[PDB]
Amino acid sequence: ARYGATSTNPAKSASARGSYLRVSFKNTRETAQAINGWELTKAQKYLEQVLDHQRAIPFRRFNSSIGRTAQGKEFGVTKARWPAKSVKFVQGLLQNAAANAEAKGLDATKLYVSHIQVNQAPKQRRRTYRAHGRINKYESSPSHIELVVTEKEE
Amino acid sequence: SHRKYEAPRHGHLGFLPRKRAASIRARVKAFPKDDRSKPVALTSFLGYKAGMTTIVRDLDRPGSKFHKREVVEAVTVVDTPPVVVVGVVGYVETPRGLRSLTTVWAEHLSDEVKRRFYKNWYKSKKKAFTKYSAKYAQDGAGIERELARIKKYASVVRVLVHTQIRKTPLAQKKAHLAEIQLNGGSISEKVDWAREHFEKTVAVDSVFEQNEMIDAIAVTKGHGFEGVTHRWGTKKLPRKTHRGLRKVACIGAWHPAHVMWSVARAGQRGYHSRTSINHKIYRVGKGDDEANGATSFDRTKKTITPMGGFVHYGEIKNDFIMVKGCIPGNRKRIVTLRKSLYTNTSRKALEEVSLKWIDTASKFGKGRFQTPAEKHAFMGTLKKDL
RNA sequence: UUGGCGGAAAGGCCUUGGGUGCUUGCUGGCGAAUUGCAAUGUCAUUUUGCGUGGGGAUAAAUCAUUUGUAUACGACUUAGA
RNA sequence: GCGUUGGAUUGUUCACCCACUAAUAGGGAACGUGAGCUGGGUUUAGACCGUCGUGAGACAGGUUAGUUUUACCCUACUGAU
RNA sequence: CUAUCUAGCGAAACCACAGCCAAGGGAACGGGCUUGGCAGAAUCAGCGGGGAAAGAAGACCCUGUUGAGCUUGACUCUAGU
RNA sequence: AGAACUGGUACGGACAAGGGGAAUCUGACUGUCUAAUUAAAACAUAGCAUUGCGAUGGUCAGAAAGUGAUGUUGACGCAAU
RNA sequence: GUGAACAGCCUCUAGUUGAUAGAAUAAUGUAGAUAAGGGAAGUCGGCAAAAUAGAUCCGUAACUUCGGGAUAAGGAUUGGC
RNA sequence: GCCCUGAAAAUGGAUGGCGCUCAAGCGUGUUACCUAUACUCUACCGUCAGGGUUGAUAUGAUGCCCUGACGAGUAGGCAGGCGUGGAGGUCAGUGACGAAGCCUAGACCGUAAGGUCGGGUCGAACGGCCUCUAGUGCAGAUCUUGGUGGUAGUAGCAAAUAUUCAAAUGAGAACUUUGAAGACUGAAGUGGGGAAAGGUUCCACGUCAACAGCAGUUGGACGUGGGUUAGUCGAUCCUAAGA
RNA sequence: AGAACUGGCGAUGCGGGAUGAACCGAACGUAGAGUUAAGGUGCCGGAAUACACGCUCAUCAGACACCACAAAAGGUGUUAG
RNA sequence: GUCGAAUUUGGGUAUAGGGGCGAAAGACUAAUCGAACCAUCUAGUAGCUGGUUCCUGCCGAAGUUUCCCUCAGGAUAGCAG
RNA sequence: AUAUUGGCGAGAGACCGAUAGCGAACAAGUACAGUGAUGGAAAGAUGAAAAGAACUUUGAAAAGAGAGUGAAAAAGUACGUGAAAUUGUUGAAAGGGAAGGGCAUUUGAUCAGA
Ligand code: MET
Ligand SMILES: [K+]
Ligand SMILES: [Mg+2]
Ligand SMILES: [Mg+2]
Ligand SMILES: [Mg+2]
Ligand SMILES: [Mg+2]
Ligand SMILES: [Mg+2]
Ligand SMILES: [Mg+2]
Ligand SMILES: [Mg+2]
Ligand SMILES: [Mg+2]
Ligand SMILES: [Mg+2]
Ligand SMILES: [Mg+2]
Ligand SMILES: [Mg+2]
Ligand SMILES: [Mg+2]
Ligand SMILES: [Mg+2]
Ligand SMILES: [Mg+2]
Ligand SMILES: [Mg+2]
Ligand SMILES: [Mg+2]
Ligand SMILES: [Mg+2]
Ligand SMILES: [Mg+2]
Ligand SMILES: [Mg+2]
Ligand SMILES: [Mg+2]
Ligand SMILES: [Mg+2]
Ligand SMILES: [Mg+2]
Ligand SMILES: [Mg+2]
Ligand SMILES: [Mg+2]
Ligand SMILES: [Mg+2]
Ligand SMILES: [Mg+2]
Ligand SMILES: [Mg+2]
Ligand SMILES: [Mg+2]
Ligand SMILES: [Mg+2]
Ligand SMILES: [Mg+2]
Ligand SMILES: [Mg+2]
Ligand SMILES: [Mg+2]
Ligand SMILES: [Mg+2]
Ligand SMILES: [Mg+2]
Ligand SMILES: [Mg+2]
Ligand SMILES: [Mg+2]
Ligand SMILES: [Mg+2]
Ligand SMILES: [Mg+2]
Ligand SMILES: [Mg+2]
Ligand SMILES: [Mg+2]
Ligand SMILES: [Mg+2]
Ligand SMILES: [Mg+2]
Ligand SMILES: [Mg+2]
Ligand SMILES: [Mg+2]
Ligand SMILES: [Mg+2]
Ligand SMILES: [Mg+2]
Ligand SMILES: [Mg+2]
Ligand SMILES: [Mg+2]
Ligand SMILES: [Mg+2]
Ligand SMILES: [Mg+2]
Ligand SMILES: [Mg+2]
Ligand SMILES: [Mg+2]
Ligand SMILES: [Mg+2]
Ligand SMILES: [Mg+2]
Ligand SMILES: [Mg+2]
Ligand SMILES: [Mg+2]
Ligand SMILES: [Mg+2]
Ligand SMILES: [Mg+2]
Ligand SMILES: [Mg+2]
Ligand SMILES: [Mg+2]
Ligand SMILES: [Mg+2]
Ligand SMILES: [Mg+2]
Ligand SMILES: [Mg+2]
Ligand SMILES: [Mg+2]
Ligand SMILES: [Mg+2]
Ligand SMILES: [Mg+2]
Ligand SMILES: [Mg+2]
Ligand SMILES: [Mg+2]
Ligand SMILES: [Mg+2]
Ligand SMILES: [Mg+2]
Ligand SMILES: [Mg+2]
Ligand SMILES: [Mg+2]
Ligand SMILES: [Mg+2]
Ligand SMILES: [Mg+2]
Ligand SMILES: [Mg+2]
Ligand SMILES: [Mg+2]
Ligand SMILES: [Mg+2]
Ligand SMILES: [Mg+2]
Ligand SMILES: [Mg+2]
Ligand SMILES: [Mg+2]
Ligand SMILES: [Mg+2]
Ligand SMILES: [Mg+2]
Ligand SMILES: [Mg+2]
Repeated sequence: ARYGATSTNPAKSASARGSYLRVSFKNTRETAQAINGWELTKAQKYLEQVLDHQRAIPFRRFNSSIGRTAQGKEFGVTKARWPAKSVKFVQGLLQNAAANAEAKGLDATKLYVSHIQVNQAPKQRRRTYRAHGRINKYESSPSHIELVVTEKEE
Repeated sequence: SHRKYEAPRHGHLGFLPRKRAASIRARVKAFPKDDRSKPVALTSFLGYKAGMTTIVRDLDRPGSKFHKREVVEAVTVVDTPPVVVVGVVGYVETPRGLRSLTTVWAEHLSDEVKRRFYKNWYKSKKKAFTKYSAKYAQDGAGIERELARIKKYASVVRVLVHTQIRKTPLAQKKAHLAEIQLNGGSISEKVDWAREHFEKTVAVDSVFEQNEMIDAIAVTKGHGFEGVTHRWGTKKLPRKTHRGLRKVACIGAWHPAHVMWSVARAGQRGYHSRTSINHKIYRVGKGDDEANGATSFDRTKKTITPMGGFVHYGEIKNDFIMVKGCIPGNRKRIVTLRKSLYTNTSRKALEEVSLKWIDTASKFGKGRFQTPAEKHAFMGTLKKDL
């Protein structure tokens, strides 16, 4: 365990994580922030729509010179994308968390994504070859993803 | 050091910024000065540019080399079905300019103009003006009170009119709504004219007449992002130029250490609002009048529409205004024709033009025949027909 | 409550009639203390939330699809029970 | 305010002439402007000549050949959300 | 075919801190200082004015009691003869 | 090689494939070089001329040698210009 | 096969279908083209491009070291049957 | 005297700005007022100087105390101190009931170098004082090594004509396999063999974490194995320039 | 660009000269109060839109030394001799 | 440009650093050439550039004299502790 | 009797404590580079003991969630502690062309002493 800072009830919580996942850390952070706080079923439907290009993931921090689309309007932004790999990883982790909630006996209808955090995994290093016999790094930026879904209560 | 060879600057700095117009309908920013002895009349009209054709007419210009001779001239056709008056707006004057005090709408509005108040008409409940129409419940006391306010105030009176876009061949189906100033005396009678014309059509022949100079206000054809060479007419750089030649070589001196607003830059070309003045009306023709394209010299019973229809527009079925030359905007675009803001007496205006012949050959190619009957007579019998 | 006036940003001004409260215009009766020798010694207006009563109304926009009078992408301009 | 040119020779600035013109005014902006160009000249290395030097070599003397790199950042500007 | 938008992949140069101007004075050409002008989130495509932009401890010039290539009856020597 | 006929007078129908002329400077020519900014008029060249040398020799090597290149050579040669 | 041809172009045997892709079609680019009238006025300079081009027949100047120049220049013809 | 003409330069701009006209301008005179780290008084810190006080409990005579004046500072000198690794002594010092280290807009002491404490983490050593010793204190040196950013999900992954449909496999197919189609190399080949070089890349099976700058079930990848058979082909022998 | 005497800046903060190494004032331990220096007191901006006598009207007024410029020559402008 | 002979080229071989090789450019001699590469002398020397690590307290300068193959340095006296 | 950075065997240190100390605490003159002469690294630490996570569930799988071992998993072989740069989430606050600082106080949060 030892997730990031959470303030929810562990007994009404279910966790899931994936480490050293070879997916863009920036895209995955945007994808996670897109569903942070959402109900679990709503977030899963939204991620499916994103995969289908019906809705977009709004890029808020890692968004310089990316591109503009009308699908960011519902989030009040102009810069949004469809990071399919990040969505696949995040929804696999969401399915795992839903399975863990079911094993714990938690009400699936009351589940919402109470915590989701993506941070940088150690880089996987490759080399690209440059003009005049130069060699530059060609590294990946993989992600550690974690999330916990909790029952909505009062 | 100095420029070393003088040249006029490229482009006009008074048409800045070369940005997209905020609306596809160009605003009328000035109406003719009000003469309050004339009867109440619209100062402008709304039409749709259909296309151009050519005419032949005898030139009346004493002292000219072509006096009493035949000149071929280009003309623009604007499909102008009658506009429906659906409201009146009162304008009071303030130390901060003109200000709309109140607007009084007609009791019944057509679906054409109702669509203008809707982004999604197909899935809406069409509730627009449903409660407003209740102000005409028994005697229209609220409507009369608002009209009384407009009479008591509102040194400027404009009518709200909308096009009958359904009478045009356009697929838009959404009417264009605009304010037209009411010139003529007695703001009280301006309001009376507007109220009496609520829900009623006004034809272009009641606003404009033959030989009249008018102004065309329209958004020009759009061309997207354009380089300096065509956006501003700058000189093409030599073929030897590295990094491209369709550019401006020096976009500024070292000081001021900034690119200046006056330097030609690449950007949006076209889709600009333009008000072009002094276009002479060559015809005020009527759709219900067959032989629209006929003259007293031709007598061939034909409409203004070219063979095969106006290219990308269709057939003219309504009243139409034929103006000399060309006007801003492309075919199918809404244009506003307004009366001239001054009294031009230059023998170019005040010239009475009588068309001898209007071209109705196909504009979809090198049209050879004015009418299908003429094509029949020239070609003889064909295999399919004739 | 009667009526009128006010459009420059009127949102206020004037006025009619009655009801009811106060009146320090004048003359009385009772009360005040202990906040302790002062402590702003809390009296204004500015938004919002929520509850309780009463009145009122019963939409759109965006995405997706479509159009090309538009257009790098956004945007624009069209259509669709 | 508005315009102030087209050319022959010359890398040329300068000059000079032809010609048109209303006029062919003078200048600045890091002697504006090379990640705008070009590279004819000056001003690397090759080579030739003249003069000079014993020589290696010198020459505001002449001649010929001689790689013109990068913007995706910020601002400015042009357009666009 | 790019550029452009998307999926995936994903560097580098550069970086005191940074980034709107006018004038002043100032190491005599400010992004910062002084006085004014002003100044509203987050941005996209271009762009080549500026960042006295980047690239390299100037290669021209001078200094050094720092060299090296080359030349000569410079000084002092030397293989050979 | 020729003749007739034929066609929107097309026809080396795509492909493939010299622009030419009057001159000047310069190097005779073919050839060669600064690989990675100079292909040139620079270098070489045939031709011409000069020089040394008859071998216990000329020219040139080697630290030295009972050592070498020219020389498996001999002036129509070798060596140096 | 065409064609003088191991040229260019198409095909047989054999081999490959490997270069990150999808959507749009702005500017500016890279590569490839066209262009009315004029025809080097552009430019340091015809740079770049265009023009010419194969074959057959005719015709071919100055100059020349008599060998060339020379495809000189300049013309005509070309398919199919 | 004041004012005006004389009095023309380049981004828009400067009595500092606004603005000011019996001035908020100019000349002059009289007051009042504003405020420097200056002056006056006081307190406190330090320094320097001159003194008092071993007459005891009274352990701090380098101490305590009295008096007066003074305090800017680069280069630089000197002095008193703070901190680090190790050493002799001592506190019969701290400590698995938690040493050291580390984190801590929590507290306390010092002018400061720093010191101390609380909390969290942690796991095995460490500290105060008197002295001794030095490889003893970093912001720089285009410093060294390592690590990490903004740039930036950006530049870009655009030469070599070109791919498409279906099925199979597979969790997953633009890229694997089969079939169908469309194309190309067009015999001076994108064909079939070799020399040099490489060294197992050959082939089969399994197999996809990494590599194949997308992908991948595929591979010159990964894991395990199989495979190169000579009297006649070469080397071996000969001599070449030469060693 | 070079000397003389002194005072300064370098090495120096502080108040004033908007701004500035050097000018004016004043040199600096930490604070409190008072008074001042130079400079100021319409507003920025702390402090009299103070008092008093005059002068000046500028279609480029003028507005505090260093200091950020102006001359000869002129004017029934106006003022005083 | 050249393309049948001063042709192109494989392998073998020879020439090795003040040496080679050069149809000659100081060209080439393993991305190194106006003297290759490798190791050592070597931590070469530098009057020249850069950096030079804790606090507080007190005092606190010089750019001047003379001499120097001296003028970016030093000795000397002066200023300072 | 004198010398001895080589070899062999020993005993020591006011030496260094993994960027230090030999280049090499470790399969170091190794991997790797160069035609060659030569050049030449990086790289130590779970825990007392693997007791190295049986079993269940989701997933194609890697892994995740549990369960368990252990004194500790805030020791899971990417392993003692685990700083900084840089980063994610959460919380708080501020934000008209930088930000940061000094004096002074308002406000919010937080806290010592009596
Ligand atoms: C003088 O011209 C100096 N810049 C050096 C010239 S050599 C190209
Ligand atoms: K040299
Ligand atoms: Mg941007
Ligand atoms: Mg881009
Ligand atoms: Mg590359
Ligand atoms: Mg390479
Ligand atoms: Mg000019
Ligand atoms: Mg035009
Ligand atoms: Mg070029
Ligand atoms: Mg047409
Ligand atoms: Mg210049
Ligand atoms: Mg420039
Ligand atoms: Mg340049
Ligand atoms: Mg230039
Ligand atoms: Mg040149
Ligand atoms: Mg030269
Ligand atoms: Mg001579
Ligand atoms: Mg400025
Ligand atoms: Mg200045
Ligand atoms: Mg700057
Ligand atoms: Mg300011
Ligand atoms: Mg650019
Ligand atoms: Mg620039
Ligand atoms: Mg230098
Ligand atoms: Mg140098
Ligand atoms: Mg000297
Ligand atoms: Mg020497
Ligand atoms: Mg030649
Ligand atoms: Mg030949
Ligand atoms: Mg040749
Ligand atoms: Mg070369
Ligand atoms: Mg060349
Ligand atoms: Mg020669
Ligand atoms: Mg043949
Ligand atoms: Mg043409
Ligand atoms: Mg033509
Ligand atoms: Mg011609
Ligand atoms: Mg010319
Ligand atoms: Mg010209
Ligand atoms: Mg010329
Ligand atoms: Mg050419
Ligand atoms: Mg000839
Ligand atoms: Mg010919
Ligand atoms: Mg003042
Ligand atoms: Mg005065
Ligand atoms: Mg004493
Ligand atoms: Mg001091
Ligand atoms: Mg030590
Ligand atoms: Mg501890
Ligand atoms: Mg902290
Ligand atoms: Mg332990
Ligand atoms: Mg040290
Ligand atoms: Mg450091
Ligand atoms: Mg330092
Ligand atoms: Mg550094
Ligand atoms: Mg580094
Ligand atoms: Mg990109
Ligand atoms: Mg590319
Ligand atoms: Mg390709
Ligand atoms: Mg296939
Ligand atoms: Mg081909
Ligand atoms: Mg082919
Ligand atoms: Mg294989
Ligand atoms: Mg890949
Ligand atoms: Mg992959
Ligand atoms: Mg294998
Ligand atoms: Mg044999
Ligand atoms: Mg001087
Ligand atoms: Mg100094
Ligand atoms: Mg001073
Ligand atoms: Mg001043
Ligand atoms: Mg004081
Ligand atoms: Mg004040
Ligand atoms: Mg005078
Ligand atoms: Mg030379
Ligand atoms: Mg040293
Ligand atoms: Mg002192
Ligand atoms: Mg001497
Ligand atoms: Mg110096
Ligand atoms: Mg080591
Ligand atoms: Mg470790
Ligand atoms: Mg522990
Ligand atoms: Mg750890
Ligand atoms: Mg951190
Ligand atoms: Mg902004």
